Amino acid sequence: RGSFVEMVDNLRGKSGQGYYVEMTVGSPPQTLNILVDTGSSNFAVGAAPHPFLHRYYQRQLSSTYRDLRKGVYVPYTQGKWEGELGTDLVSIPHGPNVTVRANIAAITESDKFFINGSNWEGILGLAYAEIARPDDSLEPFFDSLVKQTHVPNLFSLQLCGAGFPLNQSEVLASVGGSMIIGGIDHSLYTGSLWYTPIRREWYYEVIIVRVEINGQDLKMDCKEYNYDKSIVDSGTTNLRLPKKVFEAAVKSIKAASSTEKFPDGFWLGEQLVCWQAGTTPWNIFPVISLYLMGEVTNQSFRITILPQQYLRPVEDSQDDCYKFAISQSSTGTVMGAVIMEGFYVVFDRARKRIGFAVSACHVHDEFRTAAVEGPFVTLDMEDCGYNI
Ligand SMILES: CN1C(N)=N[C@](C)(c2cc(NC(=O)c3ccc(F)cn3)ccc2F)CS1(=O)=O
Repeated sequence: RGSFVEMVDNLRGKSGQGYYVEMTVGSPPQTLNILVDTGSSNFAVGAAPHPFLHRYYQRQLSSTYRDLRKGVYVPYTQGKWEGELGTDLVSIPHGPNVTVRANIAAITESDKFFINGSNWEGILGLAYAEIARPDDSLEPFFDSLVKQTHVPNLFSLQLCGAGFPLNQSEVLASVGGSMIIGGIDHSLYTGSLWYTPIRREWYYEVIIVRVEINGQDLKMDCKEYNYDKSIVDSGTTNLRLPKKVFEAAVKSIKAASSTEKFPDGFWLGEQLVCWQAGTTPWNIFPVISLYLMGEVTNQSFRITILPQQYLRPVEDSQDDCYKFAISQSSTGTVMGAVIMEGFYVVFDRARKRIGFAVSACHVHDEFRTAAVEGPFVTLDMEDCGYNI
């Protein structure tokens, strides 16, 4: 049974541009669409006109706005934002029926931060205070929500990829998934939930202990899979792998799919590949299994994804086109939105663990499905974690 009907289907979006939830800020409430981001810890909202924003937070119109008299500059590789810190009353209309006083970074200037046509105006960083900007004294939203209300210290995400391109109108009219705040909705997954420990509370850090491509062991020292960390990040599109792991994985995926040759640009995630309508040869592409440390000593479990997760549908014609959604990283493994689309993911902060189950909305075919299976006996799993 599904016990969180009020929160089911409260997300919209897609892997290319992000999944967002409606929120309100200020008095009277100002509605904004906000990116759900498990890879950052600031609640940061557009607060000044921008060519890609149709609306923004207007602090002068909120009677409950409190100015913290402090600026913040946040540069990323992917862009940058500058803002002004304050607090205000915040609600999630399709969430728990509560209003909390939370920190808000009011974005006044930005570079390559906002995405044209994404339909979101801010980011909800759901990770821990350690990585909050400017520092860990800026309490993240979820910490405020738990402290001020009786909402349990857990949230869960079901990101739903359509399996085909959605145009501007369809992506606005379509349900993109669910963010269950304070619980688990059992209608969103099939099979069992398997849990991996949160290694440390900063990002949602986990430990990968084995990687297979179509059941063939990638056979690298497991420290390589987590060099320099492995995280679960709804604010990244792709599955991102450390350089050496990416090189080994692409070699293995090319070998498994060798009956068709794809240009170098496809494997670089830059160029699309197209097939005649309905003829995508899913079967030539391998499944990918990531084994994660279990909660029991010397036990692991695996999550298996299909090419329907790691090939991202894009518009070209009536052809079915895709981009390869696995890419190289110099900051560790990132299990991004395309991986999360295969699973219902439970961020059980209270028990310092992350749960995975097969998603009721994952894209598959009649021959293969995504999977979450276990247990497997795995020794010296702590050695897979990277230090320094
Ligand atoms: C990886 N990153 C992350 N998790 N959060 C940040 C806040 C971020 C995320 C986005 N996310 C996105 O734009 C996005 C796009 C498609 C998706 F499926 C998910 N997220 C945009 C700006 C930004 F600063 C910083 S980042 O280092 O870039």
